[PDB]
Formats: sequence, C-alpha cells, structure tokens
Amino acid sequence: SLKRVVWALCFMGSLALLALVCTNRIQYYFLYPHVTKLDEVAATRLTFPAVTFCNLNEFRFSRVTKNDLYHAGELLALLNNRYEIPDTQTADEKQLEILQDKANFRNFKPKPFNMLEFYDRAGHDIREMLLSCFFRGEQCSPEDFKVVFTRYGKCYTFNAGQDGKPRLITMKGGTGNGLEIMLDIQQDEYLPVWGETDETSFEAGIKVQIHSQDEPPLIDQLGFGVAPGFQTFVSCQEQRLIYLPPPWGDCKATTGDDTYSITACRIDCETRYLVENCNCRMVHMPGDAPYCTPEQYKECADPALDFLVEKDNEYCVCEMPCNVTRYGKELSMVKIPSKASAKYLAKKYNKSEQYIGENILVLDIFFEALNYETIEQKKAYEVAGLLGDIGGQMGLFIGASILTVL
Amino acid sequence: SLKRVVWALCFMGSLALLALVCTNRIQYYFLYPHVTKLDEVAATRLTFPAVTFCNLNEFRFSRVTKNDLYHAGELLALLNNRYEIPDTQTADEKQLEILQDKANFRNFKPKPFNMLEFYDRAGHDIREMLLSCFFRGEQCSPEDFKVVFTRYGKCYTFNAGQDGKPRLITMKGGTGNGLEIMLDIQQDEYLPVWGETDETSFEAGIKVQIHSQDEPPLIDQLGFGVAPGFQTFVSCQEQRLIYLPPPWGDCKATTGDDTYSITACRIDCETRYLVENCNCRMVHMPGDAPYCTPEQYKECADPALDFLVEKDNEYCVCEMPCNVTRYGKELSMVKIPSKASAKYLAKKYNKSEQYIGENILVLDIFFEALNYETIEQKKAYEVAGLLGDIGGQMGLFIGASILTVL
Amino acid sequence: SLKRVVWALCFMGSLALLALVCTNRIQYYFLYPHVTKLDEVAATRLTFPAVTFCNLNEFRFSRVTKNDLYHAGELLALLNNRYEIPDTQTADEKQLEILQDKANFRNFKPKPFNMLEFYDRAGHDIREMLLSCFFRGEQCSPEDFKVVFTRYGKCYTFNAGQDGKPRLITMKGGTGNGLEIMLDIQQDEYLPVWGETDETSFEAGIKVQIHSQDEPPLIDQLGFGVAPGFQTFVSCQEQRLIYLPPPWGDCKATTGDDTYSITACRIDCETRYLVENCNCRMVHMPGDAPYCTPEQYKECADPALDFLVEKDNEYCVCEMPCNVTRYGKELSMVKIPSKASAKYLAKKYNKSEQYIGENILVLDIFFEALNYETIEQKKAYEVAGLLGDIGGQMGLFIGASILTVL
Amino acid sequence: DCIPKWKGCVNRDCCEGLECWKRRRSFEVCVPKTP
Amino acid sequence: DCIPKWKGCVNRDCCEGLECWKRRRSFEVCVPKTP
Amino acid sequence: DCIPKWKGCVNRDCCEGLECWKRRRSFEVCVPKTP
Ligand SMILES: *[C@@H]1O[C@H](CO)[C@@H](O)[C@H](O)[C@H]1NC(C)=O
Ligand SMILES: *[C@@H]1O[C@H](CO)[C@@H](O)[C@H](O)[C@H]1NC(C)=O
Ligand SMILES: *[C@@H]1O[C@H](CO)[C@@H](O)[C@H](O)[C@H]1NC(C)=O
Ligand SMILES: *[C@@H]1O[C@H](CO)[C@@H](O)[C@H](O)[C@H]1NC(C)=O
Ligand SMILES: *[C@@H]1O[C@H](CO)[C@@H](O)[C@H](O)[C@H]1NC(C)=O
Ligand SMILES: *[C@@H]1O[C@H](CO)[C@@H](O)[C@H](O)[C@H]1NC(C)=O
Repeated sequence: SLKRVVWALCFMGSLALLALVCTNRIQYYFLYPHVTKLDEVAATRLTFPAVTFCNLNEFRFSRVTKNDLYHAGELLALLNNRYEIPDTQTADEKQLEILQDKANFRNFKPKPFNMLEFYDRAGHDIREMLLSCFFRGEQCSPEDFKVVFTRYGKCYTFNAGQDGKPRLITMKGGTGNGLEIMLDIQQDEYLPVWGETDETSFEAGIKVQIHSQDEPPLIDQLGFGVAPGFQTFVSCQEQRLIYLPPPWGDCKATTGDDTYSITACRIDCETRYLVENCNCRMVHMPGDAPYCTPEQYKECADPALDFLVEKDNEYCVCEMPCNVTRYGKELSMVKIPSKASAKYLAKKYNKSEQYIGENILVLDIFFEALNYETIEQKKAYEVAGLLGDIGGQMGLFIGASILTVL
Repeated sequence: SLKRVVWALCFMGSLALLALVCTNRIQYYFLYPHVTKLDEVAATRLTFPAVTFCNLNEFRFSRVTKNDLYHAGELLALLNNRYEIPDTQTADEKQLEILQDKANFRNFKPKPFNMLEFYDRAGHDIREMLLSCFFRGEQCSPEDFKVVFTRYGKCYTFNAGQDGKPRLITMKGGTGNGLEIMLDIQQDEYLPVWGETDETSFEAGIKVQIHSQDEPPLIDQLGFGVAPGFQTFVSCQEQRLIYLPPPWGDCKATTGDDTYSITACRIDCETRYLVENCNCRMVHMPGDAPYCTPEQYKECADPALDFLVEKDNEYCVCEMPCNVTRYGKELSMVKIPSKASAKYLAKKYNKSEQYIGENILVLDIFFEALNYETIEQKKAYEVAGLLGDIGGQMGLFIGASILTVL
Repeated sequence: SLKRVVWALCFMGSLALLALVCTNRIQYYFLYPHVTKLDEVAATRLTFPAVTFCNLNEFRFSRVTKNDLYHAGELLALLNNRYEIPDTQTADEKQLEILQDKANFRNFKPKPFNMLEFYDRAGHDIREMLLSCFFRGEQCSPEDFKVVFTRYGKCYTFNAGQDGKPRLITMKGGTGNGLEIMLDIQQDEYLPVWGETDETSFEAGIKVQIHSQDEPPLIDQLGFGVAPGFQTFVSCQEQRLIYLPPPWGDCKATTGDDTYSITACRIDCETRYLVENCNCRMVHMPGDAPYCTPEQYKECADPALDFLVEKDNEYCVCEMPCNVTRYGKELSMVKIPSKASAKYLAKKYNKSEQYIGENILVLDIFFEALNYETIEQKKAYEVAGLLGDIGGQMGLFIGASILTVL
Repeated sequence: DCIPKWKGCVNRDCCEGLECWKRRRSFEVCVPKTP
Repeated sequence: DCIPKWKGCVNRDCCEGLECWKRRRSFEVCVPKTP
Repeated sequence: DCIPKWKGCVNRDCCEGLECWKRRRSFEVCVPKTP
C-alpha cells in the first residue's frame, strides 16, 4: 500500500506542521514581542524647550543684613560656633569694615527669618542679571522667566508654559530662530568662601538645563555649565522616544502623579525623605510641610539630602516613563569681549574693562535643523496579527473538521 | 444537509478571507508605506568634510583708508550723521591720532568704492592668519582654502572640492588623520566698536562650519564658535541620512537648482528678497545683480535681511531634501600657550606674551572612527511585493474562475 | 478542450510559482542577509567606563637632574649638537641660574639611565596632582588609578578593572553618581619649550579618554582636552553596538590577541613596526623588546612613529570588531575659581591667587540617564527560516511527488 | 510724517502697515506688521 | 558618647548603625552604614 | 652624500627612495616616498 501510505503520510503531515507552526506563532504572541521604530521627521514647527538657568552664587552680599548673618551665617561658613570669623577667614580689603559693621553682635537684637524669603530677596535678580534677551528676533524681557527654586537658589525658567502661558515654537533652524541671552553673572555680589559647605562654591558662572516643560529641572544633577567671558552656542537636536507598559514593556504611563517624569518622581522622593528624616521640607521642595532652618539645614536637611542622592540607592526606585523627550546639544565658546568692544561695554553697563571679562556671558540656544527624531516601541504581534496568521487557517481547519466526522 | 451546508460554508468562507485579505494588502500598498533602514558601516575611507571658518572682525583697521571711512564709516558706527565721532566714542590711546589723520574731512576729495572689493582688501587675510596647517600629516598652506563671502566678511573654505579640485579622504580615525590649524585671530587689526550695528561685534574669535562640499555655508546661522587661547579638538561622526519623494515621502530630489541643499535654497531666498526689496544684492550673495552701498546697506539691505531671517516665516518655504549629510561633533579646549611655551611663541611669531594668549588659537578637526552611519527611507510595499502576495493568488483565483463556469 | 486546458493551465502554473518563489527565498538566504536591531534599554545599573587622563607636560623640571639632561637634553630641544643652549633659548628669570648649575659639563661624569624609569620618576605624580577625588559620593584616592604609559608620559587610568580589581557601577544618572576630580596641572613643574619637538608642547592642561576597560587608551589620537581654570562637566550616553562575522558581516570576533580592540590591534602594529624599523621598542609599548634611547628616539623611534600613523596607510589594516562600546559625551566649562573662592583656595593649597587660575581644573564625568542604547546586526534569514518558508512546502511538494508517479 | 519700511525708527511714527522693531545686533527700525 | 545621624563627625564616634563619611562639597558627618 | 631614512633633513639630499617631510610637532626628516 505504498501510494496508499503516502496518501495518509502527507495528509497526516499537513496537520503536523499546521498545528505545529500555528502554536508556534501563537507562542510568539505570548512572549508579547515588540519592535523599536526609529523615525526622522522634519516639520516646519518645533516647540521650543524650557530653559532653566541658575547662578552659582546662592545670594548677593549686597543684599544680606545683620539679621540673616546671625541665623544663616554659620551655614555659609562665614561664622564660628561662637558667631565669629575663623582663622580660615580669607576676605577682601574693603569687605572687613563692611562685614563687621554688619557683624557686630554687641547689643544684638534678633528678628525672625525664613529661607524661602531669604532666597527670594538675597538670591540673584534676573532684572539685574539680564542685559538682553531675544527669542527668534523678538525682544523678550524679565517678564518671560518664571521663578523656580532649586538647590542653587532663586532660579529662572525660560519658555515655562506654566501659569497657563503658551509654549513658544520655532519656524526655522539656526541662530536667529533660537534664544539669545546676555548676562552679568554679578561676581561683585558673590558671597565670600571661607570654607567648604553645600551653600558655598569654588566656581563662577551659571548652570543651565534644557527640559520639556512637562519636566521640572534638577539642575544640580542634569544641568550643563556656562562660563562668563564667552559667547556659548548650544545647538540642539530634538530626540523624542517612546516606551510601552507591560506585558510588552517596563514603562509607566501615569498622569496620576500632571505628567510623569523621572526628575518628577525623583524630586518628591527627596521631599518625602527630607520631610520624614528631618521633620522639615527644604525651600525648593514642594508640599504643604514646614521650611527648614539654618540649624535644621546644617544638622539634618543638608547632610540627609547628600546621603540620599549620592549614597543610598535602595530607597528610591523611580520607574521608566513611556513618553520621554531629550534634547541633544552641541556647545562652543568664543571670547567676549573682543578687545575691541571692551571699552564699549565698560561704558554701556558702567563697569570696568577688567570687570566685563569676568562677569559677562552670552548664551545662544537654537536648533540646527527643523528635523527632530523619534524612537518608538511598537507592538510586534497583536491579537489582530495572530488572528491574521493562525486564526484564518484555524477557522479553515475547524471547517474541515465537520466534513470529516461524516 | 449539515455536511452539505459545511461544504459550502467553508467554501464560501475561503473566497471571503481571500478577497478580504487580498484587498487589505492591496490597500496597504495604497498608503505608500515606508520603513527607515538604519545602518552603521565602517569603511577604510572617509571623504573629509569641507570646513569653512570666518573671523569675527569684518575688516582690519590697518587696512582701511580715508576713502572707505567716508562711505562705510557710518555703517560701522564709527561716524555721525555729521561724519563725526559720537560722545559714545570709546577708543584706544594711540587710535586717536591715527584715526583722525585718517578722519580729516577738511579739504576732502572723495573717490569711488564697492563693498565687494572692500571686503576683499580690508577683510582678514588667510596668508596672515594661518600660522600652520596640516591635513593627515602632510603640510598644507593658504593655497588650499577657497574664498567664500559670507555675512561675516572675507571667509575661507577648506577641503572645497570646488574649482574642480579633489575632495580629500581619510584612512584612519583620530587626530593625525584630520586637519589641524593654528591661527592668529589678529585682534590688533580689529575695528573699534563705538556702538551696536550688524557689522560690529562684541566677541573675539572665529566661527567654523563643517559641511558637505555639496552644501554652502550659512555660518551666520549654522556655525559653531572657536575661541582664541585654546586648543580645540572637534571630533566628528559622519551621519548620512536619506528620504523619498512622494507619494512615499516629502523630500525633493532636485539637481535643477548643482545639488539641492537647504542652505542652498535658503540662500537665494535671501538673494531674491534682498534684490527685490532693496533693488540691490548683498556682496556675499550670488547672481548678476548690483552690489549694495553703505547707504543701501544701512537703510535697506541690512534691516530687510534681518526681518527676513528672524521675523517673517511665511515667505520662504524650503522643501525637505532627500539626500542629506550631517556631521555630529564633540568639542573640547585646552589652554594655549602653556605658561612654558609662551615665550617660545612670543619669539617665533614676534608678538608679546600677553598678545599670544589673546590672539592665538589651534583648531583640530578629525573623525573618532572610520565608521559612519546612515538612516534610509526605503519603500515598504512595492508593486513587486503586491504581485508577490495578492498577485500570485489572484492569478490562481482567476484560474479556478474558468473551471467553475463549467 | 477549454476547461481541460485550464485544468492543466493553473495546475502547471502552481508548480511554476512554487519552485519560482521557493528558489527565490532560497536565493535570498544565499545573500546571507542581515538586519540592524536598534534598542534603547534603561537599566538600574551601568558599569562605569575606564577614564584615562594624561598631563600634557611629559616631565617635571623640579624632578630632572644633571644626569638625564645629558642624554635627554637634546630630545627636549633644551640642548645643541654641542650640548648647549640655542640662540632660540627662551627661559625664565630664575631658571637660568638653576638651569646651568644643572647644565655645567665642566668636569662631567655621566651615569646610565632608561626612559622607562625616567618617565616613571620625572613624569607627573598623581599623588601631587590630585587634590580631590569622588566617585558616587564615596571619597576615592590615588590608590584607585592604575598607571598606563602613553606617548604623553606617566598617565593614570581610573576605573581600571585591571590587576583583577572590580569595575564600578552607577545606580543613577546625574552628577553625584559619577566621578568628580580636582587637579593641579602643576604648570610650575612644566619643562621649558625652546623649540618644537614631539616631547615638547604649546598647550597646558590634560587630555582624557573614556574607554571600556576592555579597550586600552590611545590618548594621542582618541582623547579629548580639558583646560585648567574651568569646571568641566562631561555627560555621557552609553551606546553599545554589535557586528557579525562573515558571510553575514565583516567583523572579527577574536579573543586570540584578551579581547580584540581597534586601539588594541592599532597599538601592537606600532609595536611591531617601531621594533622592526628602529631595532627598539618605545616605553609605552608592550612586549619583551629593548627600550629606546634619546639618540634612538630622535634619530629613529620618534620620526618612524610619526610616518607610521600620519603618512603610511598601506601597512596597518586593523579589522572591524564585532563587540564594540562607545561613549557619547557632552562637555561644558565654568570658571573656577570664582573670584570669591580664589583666596580660599590660595590658602588651602598654599599657592598664589594668580596661580590657582592657571593650574586648577575640576573634571566631572557622569551619565545623563541610566538608559543606554544598542545597535545590533542580527541574521535576517537563517537555516531555520528557509526550512520555515520553502522547506515545509518543499516537503509537501515532495509528498505529492510519489502519489503522482502512480 | 510717517516713516517708511527699512528706515531707522530710533526715538519713535512708522508708515502705514509697519511696526518699529528693535533688532538684535543693531538699532530699531520700521518693518512689516507681524502675526 | 555616641554621635547621632545627621551630626558633624569632624575630628572623629558615631551612634550605633552609622559610619562617619566625608561629603563632597562639605564637612564629614555620621550617616547609615552602607553595603 | 645621501641622507638615510629616519634622519633629520633640516636645511636640505635624502637617500634613494625617500622624501624629506616636515612633521607636525617637530623638525623635518627623510622618510619613504608616498603615493
Ligand atoms: C505620548 O506621546 C504622544 C505624542 O505627543 C502624545 O500624543 C501622547 O499623549 C503620549 N502618550 C500618553 C498616553 O500620554
Ligand atoms: C557707574 O559705575 C560706578 C561703579 O560701579 C558706580 O559708582 C556709579 O554709580 C555708576 N553709575 C553712575 C555714574 O551713577
Ligand atoms: C543619494 O545618495 C547616494 C549615495 O551617495 C547617491 O549615489 C545618489 O546619487 C543620491 N541620490 C540622488 C538621486 O541624487
Ligand atoms: C617684531 O614685532 C614688533 C611688534 O609687532 C614689530 O615692530 C617688528 O617689526 C617685528 N619684527 C621686526 C624685528 O621687524
Ligand atoms: C558581545 O557582547 C555580549 C554582551 O556583553 C557578550 O555577552 C558577548 O560575550 C560578546 N560576544 C562575544 C562573542 O564575545
Ligand atoms: C607655601 O607656599 C610657598 C610657595 O610655594 C612655599 O614656599 C611653602 O613651602 C609653602 N608651605 C609652607 C608654609 O611651608
């Protein structure tokens, strides 16, 4: 029964592979497989990123009083356990006579203060700092920067999209279509450093961070420096990339909190922790909780916050977001002033030539192209797809099932 | 007629899905779908990019005469409506006596000039600027930079591939296999800034742009700064990416104009507009049209050109090109001179030590790897593909069509 | 026989396409086709890159003796054919009396030296250079940098993973979770430059390279500058990408040599060549061979090595590796010291204010995110796949083959 | 008297259809009204 | 006497469970023992 | 007299097969003729 055998050979072979492959492709959908779809799209419109920039000096000495120097003084390392100036005290010719007239504790009468208002008043002032501001050739001004408190101090966020204002867009690549600012970093109002502490610093300049408006700055961690006495072009490429919730992916798409962000979750994780461990919240942190004090800072807040972010990694697990924007950047500097325009600007802002080279910087952020790119995780095999391969032939097989029973 | 019904059930089911899916896959080809094919390829040969660099100072004061100071003088803000020096005039000890001997309009006899030749003669000179040039270890020289006029002034493009010269290639990644130049920015020949105007600037240094030779520079918009008194390594990654004409894509593949470029279309769009609105063309613009004048510049050309690029975005729509090269860059600086080599170079170029720190910069461009990457838009479903899925079974179905009519 | 013809028409058509397509898909597997699978994955752990940094000055003058100045002296261009100081000699007020007391060859008695130990002793010392070091908030120290000799001199590699030590990991993006170092570049111990030679340099600062530990530095070629008097943030994105051996790909997966690297093959290619052409090996090169001498250097080693890497590209073909890690970087600088902390640090390290601005730099390397990306070459069509398309139907066709012979 | 397009508007009076706008690198001038 | 968490450990004596750790930007302080 | 490979060619006379080439960071020297 050779041919008779073959007839049943390949006939029983058919249903072999059929169910074989069928369950295979069915299994492949059970792995919940995906594919990363990369796309470069060139629009005529880009929504311009929010730009936050902090000065590195936390407060102006011009703006600090006898009052604040009491409580705060020992936190800035300008003071002793004894409310006095260490043998480590290193300070300017003129600062002495002006420091002590404000440093005299003979017949001292104290009055209350809070670091929120302190940062507010003594922190640097964008009205002062900003010599000129242009977005896309339309003159802007201090009105356009919302204030955000960061661990640096009083800070300023351009293109906020906050307080329900509009988010700016750009019609073209290149310089004229970005933001160009010119600052006096105000070194003269810089506090003296008589020793190392979290509120005191060796570097002079600003720190910037470019974020989606949806994302708050952590300028401490994610920011990039800009030095005085340089024009600095920063030329950006918008890269926007996407993830899936499980089973497919690990991301969390959560507006439950507005929108979910790493910096976002990362921050209240310091909030909860600082509150809890310090029985206080720190000024740049959100919530209804109490503000810290100079004593609170030194002895709990500051150190606790340092251990948190640097040392202990078992506390905060901040899940991977699905929708995420990132801006790739390219920086370059050139001297400013040119030796030719020195005296022009020593006139125009009324400072010394030598001053200009120390305190003046000009920051240019832009897009190199109007194109921007995307990396998306898409579902590889979907219920429709399984019904598209197995299902159709599974309905066909279930059809020849009845005709058989006869 | 249970089994009799099933026989026609699945029989009429077959042609259900058959035409169903068939027209589906036929519909999917009507969407003219595509896929972006990303590839990283490592060759043994890279074609080296064209490198354009402008000085920031438009003309040398050493090279300007009584003649040009008449017409041009008020455009550089060195002059009044009255041909005189403003109360805003801020200028060097020695410049006075040397400025006015050239500034004396008593018994003044004028003579013609044009800004094309002005830029040509008074613009900075690469013979002067370039102290040393090496590509891939073979000493180059001023012969190797074609001159391109930009809104900055006289400018110079390395690895031109123009005037039908060859385009240089690189056999290896790293420094020795790139271009390394050393400039004196020549601050001493920098014009004074007595006020703000388009032809005057606060920053000292150069601006570079790295382009395909096929692409002209817009160094104004797309360029990246380099400061004096620094060695600056710029380390590149060639990223070459492709697009499709419609229906698939939005690109335009046009040699109709040689080859189509954004900067390319972007430029004649300023040309047409500047010509039209100013009844003149500006020196760095192409065409047969007339050159502007200092009066023309100030009162029409300059301002009109500013409104064009910054403000009004409804004029120029410049379509997305299919074939496009982009060079990704990484920059870093180090002090030059070292305090050790200061006096060596104060000797060797015959300037002061202090001079060297202001005027001397060294630019190193290279590839980090010989690899370079590509992002290509490929056609997902093609006529061959539809005939490959539906067609074969559509010919098979049309076959069982005849045997049926019997 | 119309319908009779059709019956054989489509019947002979079936086997047409069947074998047609079948051999097509069989042919497509013969092209050994592949696909590049791009993936962005966000882990909770990143393995931190090795970080090598060289000082630009090869040896301290503080640390050189009469002895070394004999042999070496003419190689550093501090000497004549006659063992004397050229008319090109340009050197500091105090250096004269201190240079010649060490320069006196009257009654001279020589003693042996080797450039390996020379580099070792006279080369800069990380005990000196490193004012502070922190990784992820845990204070590190000179113990943590293995010494690697490069063409620069004595050099130091952080996060070595060598001498069978562990490779450090990072739990979080941002600054606190990276490495932050603070150096005195030690300009005062910089050798004088009286002329140009491979062992002498115009720039002051360091050079860094960030590599997988598996990959040795070529800091000469692949490194990126860092200048003194700046804090420099360098913020990294780990991009890890893969290739296939032939037929599919061009890569070579070879541990035959531990692991294969371009810099790796690239180096012994200089080793073999330098040895061969110079009958010597250069100090930073591996192997059992002899060390060069100052005479050997000048007259063979140095020049030969220069011709190798810059000029002659027919010698070294170094094949494309399969497994390759690359770190993308973003740099920025800010002034240090602030004019406020100047005197603090002029105290703390006991140098002049003016000194601090020249010699002090602070380098911060970190990851911006914990995410890192991959580009993988995967096999498009595999033996299993061909058996998956043709094979199953080829077994089915071979089945209807027997039933036919009847 | 109105001030034409392209002309310096300093200390100002533009001709019909224009707004006087301060340019980034230089003095303000009258130019076309913009959305 | 032991020194509590959060307190400056300079010239040292931490309370049980803590190690005295030198912070990057400021003085050393006692904090939780770490793996 | 010809100058061998590897030797400083300053103020020049290379041995057969070599061209005298100015190096980036240092003095010119005789080396192999190149395409
Ligand atoms: C993800 O991004 C897209 C594009 O902006 C947006 O429309 C969508 O709302 C985002 N997804 C979710 C679920 O928020
Ligand atoms: C000019 O600058 C000096 C120094 O800052 C200051 O004393 C003066 O108040 C400024 N302007 C004037 C003239 O009031
Ligand atoms: C696109 O790029 C390829 C690769 O260089 C080139 O060969 C081709 O000519 C370009 N396409 C067109 C139509 O110009
Ligand atoms: C040396 O430099 C000075 C200043 O630029 C100049 O006067 C002189 O002409 C230069 N060279 C010589 C010695 O001619
Ligand atoms: C390639 O990279 C993977 C990921 O680390 C590694 O496990 C594997 O060993 C590498 N391949 C080979 C053959 O070395
Ligand atoms: C302080 O610095 C000076 C200059 O380098 C040096 O002479 C002295 O030895 C240093 N320290 C002291 C006080 O010993």
